[PDB]
Order: sequence, then C-alpha cells, then structure tokens
Amino acid sequence: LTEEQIAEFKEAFALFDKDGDGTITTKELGTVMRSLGQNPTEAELQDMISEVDADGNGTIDFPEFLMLMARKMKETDHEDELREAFKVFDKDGNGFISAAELRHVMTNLGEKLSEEEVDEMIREADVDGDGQVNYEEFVRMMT
Amino acid sequence: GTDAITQIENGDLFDFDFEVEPILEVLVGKVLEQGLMEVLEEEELAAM
Amino acid sequence: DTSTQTGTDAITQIENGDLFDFDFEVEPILEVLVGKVLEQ
Amino acid sequence: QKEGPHHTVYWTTGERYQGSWKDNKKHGKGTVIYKNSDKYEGDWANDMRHGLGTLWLYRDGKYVVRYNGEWRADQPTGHGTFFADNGDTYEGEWLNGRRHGKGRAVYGGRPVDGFGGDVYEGYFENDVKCGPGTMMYANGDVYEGLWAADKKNGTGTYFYMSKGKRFDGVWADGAIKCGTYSEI
Amino acid sequence: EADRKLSRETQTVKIKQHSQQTVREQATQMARPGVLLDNDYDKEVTPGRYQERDEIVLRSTLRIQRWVRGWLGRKRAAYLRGKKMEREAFLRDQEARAQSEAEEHRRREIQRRMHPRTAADFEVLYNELEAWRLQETRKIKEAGLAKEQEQQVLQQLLHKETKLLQTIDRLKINANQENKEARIQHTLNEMSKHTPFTTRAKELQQLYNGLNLPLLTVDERLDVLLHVKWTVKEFDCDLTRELVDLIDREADLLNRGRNPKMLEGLRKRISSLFLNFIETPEFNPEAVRF
Amino acid sequence: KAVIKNADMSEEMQADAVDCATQALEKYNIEKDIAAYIKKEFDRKHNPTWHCIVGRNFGSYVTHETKHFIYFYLGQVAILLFKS
Amino acid sequence: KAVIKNADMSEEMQADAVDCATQALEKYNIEKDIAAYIKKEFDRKHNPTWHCIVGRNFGSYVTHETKHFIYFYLGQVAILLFKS
Amino acid sequence: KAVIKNADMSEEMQADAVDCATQALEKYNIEKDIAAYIKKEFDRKHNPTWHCIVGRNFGSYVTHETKHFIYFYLGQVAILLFKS
Amino acid sequence: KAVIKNADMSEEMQADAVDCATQALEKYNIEKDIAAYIKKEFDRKHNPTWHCIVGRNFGSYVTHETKHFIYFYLGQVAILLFKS
Amino acid sequence: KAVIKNADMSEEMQADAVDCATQALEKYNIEKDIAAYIKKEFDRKHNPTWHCIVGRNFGSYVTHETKHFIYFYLGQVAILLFKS
Amino acid sequence: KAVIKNADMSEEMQADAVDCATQALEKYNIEKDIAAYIKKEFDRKHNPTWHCIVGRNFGSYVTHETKHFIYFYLGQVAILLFKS
Amino acid sequence: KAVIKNADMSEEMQADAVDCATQALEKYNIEKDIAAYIKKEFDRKHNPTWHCIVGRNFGSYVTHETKHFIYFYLGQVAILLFKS
Amino acid sequence: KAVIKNADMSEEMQADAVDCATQALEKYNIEKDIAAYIKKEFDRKHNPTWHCIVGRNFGSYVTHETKHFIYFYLGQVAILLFKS
Repeated sequence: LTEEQIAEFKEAFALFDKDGDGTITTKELGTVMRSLGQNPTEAELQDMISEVDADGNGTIDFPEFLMLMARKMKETDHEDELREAFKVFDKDGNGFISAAELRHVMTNLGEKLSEEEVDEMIREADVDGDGQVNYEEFVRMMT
Repeated sequence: GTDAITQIENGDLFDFDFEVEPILEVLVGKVLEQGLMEVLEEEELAAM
Repeated sequence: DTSTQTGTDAITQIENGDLFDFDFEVEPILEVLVGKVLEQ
Repeated sequence: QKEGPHHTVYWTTGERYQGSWKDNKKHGKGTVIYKNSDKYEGDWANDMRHGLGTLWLYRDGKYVVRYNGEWRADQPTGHGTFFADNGDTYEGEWLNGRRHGKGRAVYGGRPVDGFGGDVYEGYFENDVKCGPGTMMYANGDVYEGLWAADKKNGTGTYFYMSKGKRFDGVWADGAIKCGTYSEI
Repeated sequence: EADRKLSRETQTVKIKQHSQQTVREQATQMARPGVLLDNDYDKEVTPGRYQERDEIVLRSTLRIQRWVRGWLGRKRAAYLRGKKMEREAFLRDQEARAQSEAEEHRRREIQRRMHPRTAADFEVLYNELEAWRLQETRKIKEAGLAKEQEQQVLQQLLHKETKLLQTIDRLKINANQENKEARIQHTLNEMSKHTPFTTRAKELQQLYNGLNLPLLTVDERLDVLLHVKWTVKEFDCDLTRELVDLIDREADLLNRGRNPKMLEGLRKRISSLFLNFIETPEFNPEAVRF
Repeated sequence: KAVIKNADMSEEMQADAVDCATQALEKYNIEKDIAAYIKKEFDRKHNPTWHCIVGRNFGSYVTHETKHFIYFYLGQVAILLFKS
Repeated sequence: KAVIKNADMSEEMQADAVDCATQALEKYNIEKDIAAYIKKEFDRKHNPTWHCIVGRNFGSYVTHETKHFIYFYLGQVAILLFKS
Repeated sequence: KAVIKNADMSEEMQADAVDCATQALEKYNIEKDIAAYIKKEFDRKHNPTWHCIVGRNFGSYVTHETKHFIYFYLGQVAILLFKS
Repeated sequence: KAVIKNADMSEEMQADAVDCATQALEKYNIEKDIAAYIKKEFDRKHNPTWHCIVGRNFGSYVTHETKHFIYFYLGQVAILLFKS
Repeated sequence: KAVIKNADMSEEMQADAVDCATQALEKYNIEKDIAAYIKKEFDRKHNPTWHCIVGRNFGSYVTHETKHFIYFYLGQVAILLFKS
Repeated sequence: KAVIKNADMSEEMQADAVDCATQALEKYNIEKDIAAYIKKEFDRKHNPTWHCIVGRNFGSYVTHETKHFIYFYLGQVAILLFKS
Repeated sequence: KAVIKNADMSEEMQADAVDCATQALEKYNIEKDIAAYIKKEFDRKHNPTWHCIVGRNFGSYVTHETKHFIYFYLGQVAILLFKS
Repeated sequence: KAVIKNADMSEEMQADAVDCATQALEKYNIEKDIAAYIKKEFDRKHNPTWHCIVGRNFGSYVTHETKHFIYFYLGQVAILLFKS
C-alpha cells in the first residue's frame, strides 16, 4: 500500500471504526469497499466475507483489509462499460428510457435493489417522473 | 386567456390515390379472371 | 433586513378437412370432365 | 424629653402627631402628619420602624389611604398595599419601596371587576419583576416563566384558555421571537 | 390621507408534461392467384440474428447493481465525511474560542498587574508582596549562613521592601485620583438619564466636559468661556464670582498673549470651581441625586 | 404542536396570527387563497398594510418593518407574513 | 423470400421480427405451436404486449397500439408479431 | 352463422356476432370487408377495442381476456376473435 | 432564457432586473443569497424600496405599488421583485 | 363507459368531471361542442384556465397543472381533461 | 400547399411555423413524434409555454394568450400549436 | 421622544398626564378627538375643569394658576393643558 | 375683514372682537404680541376676564360657560377667544 492509499483507508476505516479499536465489523465491509470508490457486487462481497471470517471473531484488521482492497482494486470497470449498461435499458438508442421498465428491471432482475434504493435513486437524481431520462446526465451524477 | 374551438372537418385533408388502391386491386384481379372465363365460354360457344 | 429559508396465451390452429368437405367440391369437376368427354 | 401620650407637640408648622410619644418623637401607636401633606397612623418606632401603618393625604390631600401595611425604617419593608386612584393596586412584601418582594400588582382600574386592566402575580425586583412568575392578563391568558425587567429571553408558557392552546418558548427581548404552540 | 390601489398573486408550482397515444391499424392481405391482385409499394428483408437478450440484460443488471452499490456507499461516505468535517470544525473552533477567552483573561490579569485600578487589586498586590517577603526570608533562613553578612542581605531585602511599599503608595494615590474622576463622570452621567431640570443638567454636563477640555485655542476658547459665562450668569451668587475671576485672569493674560503651556494650574482651578458650581442644588436643580 | 422559526409580533398578535392560520388551513385548499385570507385578516385586525407569502420551498430575504415580520411552519407549508 | 404485408414498427423491430421468425422455424412444426413459441420468446424478448399470427391466408382490421406491429412472409408462411 | 368451436363471451354479443358473421360470409367475398364490418360493429356494441384474425390458412396463439374470445369455423373460414 | 410571468414595471428596468438576477445566479448558489444579492443590487441600481424573493414552490399575494412588480423565471428558480 | 387511457388525477376530480361531462354528452355529441361545454363547465366550477381535448383521432403532448390530468374514452368520443 | 385554418398569431411567426412544419414532416412521420419535436423547437425558437396537437380528427377548446394560437392543415395533417 | 416643554404641576400628575396622552394618541388620530378624550379623562381625574389644546403650530401666553398648565410634546404633537 | 366660523357671543361683542383683532394685527407682527394687544384691549374693552389663542394649526373641543365662546378667523390666522 502506498502512503496515499494507506491514509485514505485509515480515514474511512476510522470513520466506520465505531470504537477505534483498529478493526471493522464484517457488516460494513461492503460500505468500506463502496466508500473507497469501488462498485463491487453483493456476491463478491459475500465471497470476500466468507473467505475471511473463519476465526469467527467478526472483525477485520488493517493488513487483511489492505489485501482485500488490493485484490478487489485490481478488477475495476471503466466508464464506458457503465454507459453501455445504461443504454441496455434504453430500448432505442435515443439516450432515454421508460421509467417503468427501468424500475421493473432494477427491482426484479439481478441483485434486486430495494424499494428504498430505487426511490432514493429517482429522488436523488432529480429525474422527471413522467418523462424520458437523459441517462447520460443521471449517469454522470452517479459516476 | 382566449378560448378557441378548432375542429377538423369533413371533406378536408382528402387524398385520392390511397382511397382507390383497394377497389382498383380487387377489380383488376376480378376482371382479369372474368375476362378469361368469358374467353373460355365464348370459345366453347363458337365450337357449338 | 430579514432573511428566511425553508392474460394467458392460447394457441388455436385450423386443421385439414375441417372446413373443407372434399366430396361437395369434387363433384362438379367430375360432372364437367364427363360432360366434356361425352358431348365432344 | 418630650414623651408620654401628649396632647400635642408644637413646632412652627411642625409635625402633627397624636399617639404614644417618647424620645421627643412618635413612638407607639400614633398618627404622624408631615409636610408631604400626609398623615399616617401606625405603631411608630422612632421612624426607625413602624407597626401597622396607614398613610393617607385625605380630603385636603384628596385621597383615602395612600399606603396600608407594616413599616420598617419608615419604609414599609414588608407586606404593604398601595392604591393609586385608578392606576393600580400593589399588594406585596416590599422593602424601601417596591425594590424586592413577591406580590401582586393589578395594573388596571376597576379591579374588583374583571374589567381590570391587568393583574400580576410573582416576584418583584426594584419595581421590575426579575424572576419567575405568572400573570393572568384578565382575558383568560396567563403567562408563566422568567422575567428580567420585561423583554426577558426565557422559556415561558402562555395559555390561550379560550382557544385551548399554550405557547411555550423564548420572549427574546420581546413579546415573541420563537417557541412552540401546542394544545395543552 | 391616502389608500392602496391593487395587488397581484402568483402560485409558483411544478408543471410537467405527459404524453397520451392512440391506436394505429395495419392491414395484411394474403396474395393468391385469382381475384386477389395488388400494387407493389413494399420492401424485402433478410432476417439476421434473433433474440437470448435476457442473459445479457441479467448480466447488465448485475453490473449495474455492483455500480449502484459502490455509488450508494460513496454517497453514505460523503455524508459521513460531511458530518466528520462538521464535527471537526465544531471541536477545533470551540477549542480556539476557549483559548482566545483564556488569553483574554491572561491579558486582563497582566493589565491588572500593570495598574491595580481596583481596591481589591491593591489588596491583592499587598498580600502578594507580603508573600514575597515571607518567601524571601524563608530562603534566606534556610540558607543558614553568614552570621555577620546575614544582616547586610537583610538590609538589602528591607530596602527593596521599602521601595516597593512606596511604589504601592504612589500607585494608590494615582488610582484614587482616577477613581475620583471616574466617579465624577459617573455622577455626571446620572445627571443625564426629558424634564426641564434634567435638560439643564444635560446642558451642564456638556458644559463641564467642555471646561475639562484640552487642545484649546484662543478664539474658540474665549468663545466657549463667553458661552459658559453667559450660562453661569443666570444664578450668579458668589462662587460664580471667583470662577469668572480666574477665567477672566486667563482671558486677559491670554489677550496680552502668554504660552497656554503656562496655563495649567489656572485651567485646573477654573474646572474645579465650575464643577463646584455644578455641584450645587440651586445652581444645578438635580444635585439632590447625591 | 407547531413552530415559529422567526418572528416580530406582539405575543397576543402572534397567537392571533396562529389561530387565523389554523382557521385558514381549515377553510381553504389552494395556497394563494389561504394567503389572501390570512393577509386580509391581519391587515383588517392589525392596521394595514400587510403582505403574505405562502409556500413549500422558497428562500427569502426582505427588508420588513419592525415587529411586523413573522415566519412559521404549519402542517405542510411554510408561511411568511410581513407588513408593508 | 420476404414480403412485408403490413408494418407499424421501426425498421429494426421488423428486422428483429424476421430474425425471430427464422429462428422459430427451426423449432415449431405446427402453426399454433409456432405462434405460441414466438409469443413466449417475444414476451421475454420484447415489450410484454404482443400478438402473433402465422399462416398462408388471412386478412385483418385491428385497432392496435401505435408504433408496434409487423406482418411479413418467409417462404410461403406469414408471421405477424405485434403489441396490443 | 357462428358455430362456436371455442367461445368465451356473453349471450347477446355472441348472437350479434353470429348474425354479422352470417351476413358477411353470405354477402361478401374478400376477408377485409368482413373484418372491418365486424370490428366496427363490435366496437359499436360489444366493447370499443377488439382484435381479430379471419382467414383460411391462419395459425395464432392469443392471450384473450375472459368474456372476450372466439375460435370458430364458418363455411370454410376460420374466425379468431379476442379483445385487447 | 428568463420568462416574465407577470410585471408592472418599465421595460428597461425589467431588462436591468433580469440581467442582475442572472448575474446573481452566476455568483451565489443559495436561495436566500440570491434574494439578498438581487435585492441590494436593485436597491442600489434604482430606488431604495425593494423586496426580492426566490424559490420554487411559493404562492404569494402581496399589495404592490405601481411600476414596481416583477415575477419571472430563471431556469428552475422563480423570482419576485418589487419596491417596498 | 369511460376507459381511462391515461390520467394523473384524484378519483373525486375524475368523478366530478365525469358528471359534468355526462351533462355535456346529454347536451351535445359533436367534439367541438363537447370541448366547449367541458371547458365552460370547468371554468364555472374551478379556475377558468383549463384544457380539454376531445375527439376520435388525436394524440397530444401537453403541459398540465399537477394532479389534474385525465384521458378516457367516454363512449366513442375520447375526452382528455386537465387544468392549465 | 398550407392552408391556415384558424390562427391568432403574427404573420411572420405563421410563415416560420409553416417552414418548421415542412422540415418537421421531413424528419419524422408519427403524429405525436412530430408534435413533441415541434414543441421542443417552438420552445427553443419561439416563446415558451406551448401546447401542441398534430392530429387528424379532434375538437378542442383551449384558452390562450393573445396572438399565439395556430391550427393549420399542413399538408393534409392538421397541426395545432399555441401558447399558454 | 417626548419632552415636557412646560410643567406647572406635580410630577405625579405629569406622569398621569403623559400616560393619559399615550392612551389618547392610541385611541384617536384627529387632534380634536384626542384632546376631547384627554380633557374628559382629566376633568374626571383632576377636578373639572381644564382645557386642552394640541397642535403642531401655535404660540400663546397664559395667566394660569398653580398645579395646571403642562406643555409637552409627543413626537412633535405639542400639547398644552391648563385649568381656567 | 374678520369671519367668525363658530359663535356663542353677542354680535355686538363679536364686532368688538373683530375690531380689536384688527388693531392688534395693525400693531403687532409676532403672534404672541398680537395675542398681547388683543388680550389686553379685549379685556379692557370686552368686560374681563377672557382668554385667547391665535394660531395656524390647532383643533379643540371645549366646554365653556354659557354665552362666552367664540372661534373665528382673522384672514389666514385663526383666533379663538372666550371666557372662563
């Protein structure tokens, strides 16, 4: 780990280190990975967790955290893969997408998002409820 | 502010080709076959 | 001076000989060809 | 010595005092009239104190009783009642004027009736109140809280008994600045 | 007399756009030899591949879910960072204000040490000096030496003590004078807080702060002396005589022309007699205050 | 329960404003109507002129007249009331 | 080859329909069965509303929702794929 | 007349369907005239929207809503009816 | 481009106002900030009497003098500017 | 007898509109007459600014005041009623 | 071949509308696609707050500001466009 | 704010009168009414009769008698009051 | 030419007062001195005692002794004169 990455991870870890003991609970491991700028899936998260808490203490130290971080860090998706992913829900490559189809896929396929997450997404993105979504801006806000 | 009632009326926006396509097509096929039929009939009559 | 803020798919198909009664249609062909042969 | 319940002690214009006399002045139950055109009858005590006393500039003074209550060092210095003509009726334990003490000042005429301008109940500090108290405005509303010579930024409770609401908050140097209006 | 004319009102609110559609029909006619016939305004086509798009969209949804999880974590981190920086500002600025107030108290104590204006400040100084004496003599005793030079050290120490006590006396005189002047100003202020007697009192306060004035000239000085003399000449009893006398002495010895630097004691006497004139019931119908 | 996040009004006048706002919210649906009601009320009770502004999301800076400027939140909306 | 008897869709949608029909023709040998297969595959494949008719002799007049329709022939068999 | 091989509809609408089908098959030759007459008459009476496939060589798979479905033979023509 | 919803004000002063407002929106990015900025700018620019309100969901009826009323839209925000 | 094609509106406003529209339908049958009737009725009932589109063959794209938007086929004529 | 059936609008803006309609028919065919494109263009080009209906059969009764209203049989598509 | 230009009575009665005048200015605006009310209240409280004059601009001599003849301001409304 | 608006006085004594006021204005510039002359002569002439005001602006409401109350105007400056 470089000095900058070590500092960044100490900052975030201490933000999530509820009591400063130098370890973090497995429950917020995903938050940290997300907090660090990585967009990992729930499957990888569950794998890493499983692949790390054999002792059963249910905590993670800086060394193991740094190993997990470097690993996950090696496989990071680019911006274009994401643009394409957005356009996959954009039936005709117009740059818009029906809100009902988007919501249905988001809540019915893959790693089903929660209703709270979909509501927050629609709210936080200031998208017109009865319009066409210029996914390029929504994506920029989310990028 | 100002209320205006606009209604599309009858006999307006009228085209001519697309209104005659179907009758044209049906009549052409029909007439072709009917002509052929009458040709056959008249041939037989001529034989008689 | 002051400021403020705040539906089940069903598939149906038509099968041969349902609508088509072969005899009632093949009768006239027989009649015609025999008339032709006879009269001619 | 000039003493004994003398028939009178005469000076030029003097002091017109009748009552138990000793030490050449009023001492005992007696009434002293003095240059402020006023006579008060009390259980005097060298004017270093006074028992129950009624002070009143009467008819010539044109008033009934100016003050009634006990006196101590010719200041009432205890329970005393003052009655203006129609301005007010102050009943409270005040020493050396209404400088301290807890009492009621009805700031309105017609006090026996509800038409009275305004009552008051609480603590006084030098005319002002400066303390936690409570005043019924004589329309039903009551105020319960802290005062600092008025305009006190303190959490208080005002009772709209007519409406059925109560407003608790901060009279921030004024009658109102912020608080919460609620339904008791 | 006047009245208002009119007003206006506008209810700002959201206004979006929604679309409505209509049924569109098409006809297809099967073509067979016979009565059926048809104009050709048609097109031909090659099929191409067909959709297996479901697995693509499922993988896309998984990817987007990973992306949304990272973004949600990032947004929660940003809110946590915001609260963190808020609390850090809180703590740092609170400690800074506390340090500032402590430094202010320190400077106040240092100013107390420079001049002991308070009587308590003087009592503090006295007790501090006596503690100093005691500590000095305790060190000197625990030295336990110089059974013939002990007394010379003692004499030096006592001379120091005497010098310090005389300095304390001088400072006490100064403080008494300045406290006197301050309390005079305070009484003048009590003579200010609109009854006619009180208005005259405010005028006299203006007058007294004009009498105690430095940076005078001569024309302005003579003019203000004339003003104050006109003012004084209303009551005119006996003090006004001597105050005016000293004023006129200065006025003359100024008309003839003498260095105002040589007019120090006389200005003092004029100001004192004018304040004494002011400190009088009949001459200042307010002197009942004190 | 309710709130007043800023005020310039004499206590009884403030209680009157509050009761008026209640009776308006009771007898009104549209906003500009509620504003007109409340403003007409206060202007007729507390010596015209007044102005009222009622909304849900709006940032305000103004130069009011002393003891005539109140801001309070009730139910859904936030209401600003100030005399010319 | 291919004749488009009726269309109310984008060119891409019609191409997808033709491709779908040719893919279907290698699975279903009964025409109602081809219709069912196509309907399922376009149900998951496309916008949920659909209708499909396949045959060698039929003519219709349907009020159909705008922008989604195609009706075209491959070989001698017509395939109609549309959204209600 | 309507010989209903498979029907899901009410009596009156079925009776009007049989009368219109009989008149169309007796009086008219081509399919689309019958289809348009049927569609307009069933919008007029049955329900405002409908979808039909009439033919001689037509295979279809449909998701009809109950109280609206027909699949019947008349003469030598297959008539498929459903509302959408 | 700013839309004037309503106004009683001379044209040049309205252009002045829209210009100053767009400038304020360039400079500040908190509602009340915009309000106070425009208020002060307008007061300095023309006359002392001013009253600027900025928001998104506010309906207000306010008595106004002549020649001193403007209600106009800047992007998403709504501005109300009058003379006190 | 009113298929609500697309509507963002309270059920009660829909019903009140339906009642007044029933009186309109009993009065007239021509679309322009229907629109005049409808807009006059909702001018009398509510704020005069309203917009109604009535007809057999039309598609719109409109700007409507929120929580006031309805589009339904009431018989053969379709009515779309919203308030500007 | 434009025939301006009924309009309250400046002549120059009418000619501009005819031009825009020409390239509109050039670009898209769908009715409501044309109307949405037209409304976006006339929000950009002309003044805002428009309502558009590019229909075949409809009767509407709308209320508009003066000198902003248009209904013209552009080609044989009747296009109506107006301002709030 | 208010200065007693001439006081020819007891400071008690002067306080009385000042408060009386505050009440007067409260109750009325036309100086005639204010003087009327003050004079009534005073000939009640202070032994009829007295006379009250009020104005912005006058000047006069009076050969008054003891315990009367106050002359003060309120704002700039000068008030003279003396018993014949 | 003295005009007498309000009168409770002997027209003879009214004329008296007018001529007195003429002499005083002839013999004064300061209205305190007009008062002086007027009062002194009108006491000697008009059966003492009396009372006077001469001013530009004042309103009054007075209860006087029968037959001795006059309020009149000398040109531009008004004058009241009466008895106890």
